[PDB]
Amino acid sequence: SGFRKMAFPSGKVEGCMVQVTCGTTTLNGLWLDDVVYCPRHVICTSEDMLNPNYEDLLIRKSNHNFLVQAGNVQLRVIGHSMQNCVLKLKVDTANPKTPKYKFVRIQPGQTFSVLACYNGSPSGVYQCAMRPNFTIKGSFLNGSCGSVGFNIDYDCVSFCYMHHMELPTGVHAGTDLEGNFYGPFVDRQTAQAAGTDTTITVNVLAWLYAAVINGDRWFLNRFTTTLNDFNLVAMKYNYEPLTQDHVDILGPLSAQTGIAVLDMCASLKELLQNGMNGRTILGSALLEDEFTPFDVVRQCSGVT
Amino acid sequence: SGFRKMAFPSGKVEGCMVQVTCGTTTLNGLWLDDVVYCPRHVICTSEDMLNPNYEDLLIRKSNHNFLVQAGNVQLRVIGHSMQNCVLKLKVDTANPKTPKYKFVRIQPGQTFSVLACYNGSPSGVYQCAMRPNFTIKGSFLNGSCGSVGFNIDYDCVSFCYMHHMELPTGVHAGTDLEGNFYGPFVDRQTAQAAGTDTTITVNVLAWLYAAVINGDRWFLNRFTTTLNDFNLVAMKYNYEPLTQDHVDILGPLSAQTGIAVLDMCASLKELLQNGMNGRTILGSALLEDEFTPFDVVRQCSGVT
Ligand SMILES: Cc1ccncc1NC(=O)CC1CC2(CC2)C1
Ligand SMILES: Cc1ccncc1NC(=O)CC1CC2(CC2)C1
Repeated sequence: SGFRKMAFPSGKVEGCMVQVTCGTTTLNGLWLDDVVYCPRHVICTSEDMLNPNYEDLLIRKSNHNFLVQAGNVQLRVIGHSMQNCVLKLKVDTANPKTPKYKFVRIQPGQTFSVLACYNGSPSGVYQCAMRPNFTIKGSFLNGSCGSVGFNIDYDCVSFCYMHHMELPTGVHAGTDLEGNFYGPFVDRQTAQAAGTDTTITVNVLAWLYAAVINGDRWFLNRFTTTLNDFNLVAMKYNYEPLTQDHVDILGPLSAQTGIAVLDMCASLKELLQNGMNGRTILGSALLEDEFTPFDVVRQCSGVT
Repeated sequence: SGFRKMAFPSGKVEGCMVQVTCGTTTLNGLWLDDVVYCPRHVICTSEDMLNPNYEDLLIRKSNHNFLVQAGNVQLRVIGHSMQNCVLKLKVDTANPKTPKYKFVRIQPGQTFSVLACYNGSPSGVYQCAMRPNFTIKGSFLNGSCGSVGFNIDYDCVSFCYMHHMELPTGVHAGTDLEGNFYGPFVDRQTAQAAGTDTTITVNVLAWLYAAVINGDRWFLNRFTTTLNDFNLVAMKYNYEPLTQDHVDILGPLSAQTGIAVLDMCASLKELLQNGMNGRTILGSALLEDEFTPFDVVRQCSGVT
């Protein structure tokens, strides 16, 4: 009973968090095996920020300029390299707390947990969705750069995001663990357009199924729709078009509840057209799109 | 930038989670030092559930009937005692991962993080508020009993909640770590009334301050109110009466934003009376009461 915006347990990720300082800037690094991953903007200074020449800035840096501290102990840096927008600092000690891990590039609409950190120390954990426009609506302050996003399949941690930047609009931008930015963003202090965002339709439908599973069913109606009719409504309301692939991923929830995917789409159509009429669904007065169908199945079945 | 329902990092609590089996029932236990804490209903069977005689049920149990497993290794139980609604199983090994900890009994309206577990394994973490009526609106399934709620001050974990039960209404009830239920609840399979719940006024005000700090200010008006006028509105809308103690706790947020507490109360008064008019505050279409003024200060300043 109950449905919460649940994050993965952050323990395996806390054991990887380190502090990285270069010059006067301190941020977070991720220590996996004998490598420390961090945003390359750690090598910048305030004059360099509007358009840094990272190649030139890194050339003036030697292994001993990168101060990496894992809690109270200092790590010895024996190599440094820039891969896209990340720095990889080779250290002489493999992290004893390295969990089984993978680097993955998530798709827009997928969810993940963020372990927000400052000075290499964890402050909190929350569940995020990578927006269709490749931004995240996180909670990050100066010093949070290098905080990571991840998913956990039993004992394996799939790292998918590293935080780099806060856009002038207050939304966040970052990279995969190979330093490739999600979206069109560049690591510069420049105004950058995030694309038009949309609501993650498949996730809203998954959350409507979660609502039915947990007793909230007032929104179920006597109607049905087609993918084409629904997609006309989705276009008008800035929702992602629903495809047969999305319908297929909703199969387990459709089977559990006995509510056909197109019947659920018709409920969503009526909610989009008429609103909630002052009512709530799973304690929310808006349509929630931060739960994937996989998240709903996992939470609704207690996968550990 | 940004404001999220952030939970504490669960690492220190994951290292304490164990599985406890007695007879055919398996649930979660909390291993701190050489003691394993778990709900006493682990000793029950389906016939006993409508009104268990815990004293009699425990008498038929010996140390060897309590199977405690910490991951893959089995713990040796050398003592057992019932303290209120919890069982304390003395084990021969002190938990090497025991963090600095305290047992605390939280007040209604206070928040905490829950590490949901099944079979001694963590599945997820979320931030909760203890409702004014002493229930929690969690996400728990069969097997989650023994999952705990906590807060973290730097390196010290204050355990405040242990999950015991799901009421017929889908809301949750549990105890402090001395086995005292929060609320009038008893550990029996009986329909139990939770009191009339109210909205945590001080927390909504704290969240309105967080909204202003993060750029959402459309709700700020040209009005002010008094504690008495505001409390008349709070009574009508099932909000907790605001006291000078609540106003005092809002002092830091009032000082940061320069918005007097009574001016913020007037904004809340207008939102209660007129609604949101289809608008949102920090991505919510309802008034959020799960952030204390302490949570807002912590998140808004990046305390680790
Ligand atoms: C201030 C803040 C808040 C939240 N997250 C991140 C930040 N930090 C930044 O965005 C500054 C970085 C971006 C850069 C040009 C390469 C320097
Ligand atoms: C089924 C479930 C779901 C979520 N949380 C908890 C549960 N479990 C229970 O409430 C069963 C317990 C309560 C008892 C009388 C003493 C047996």
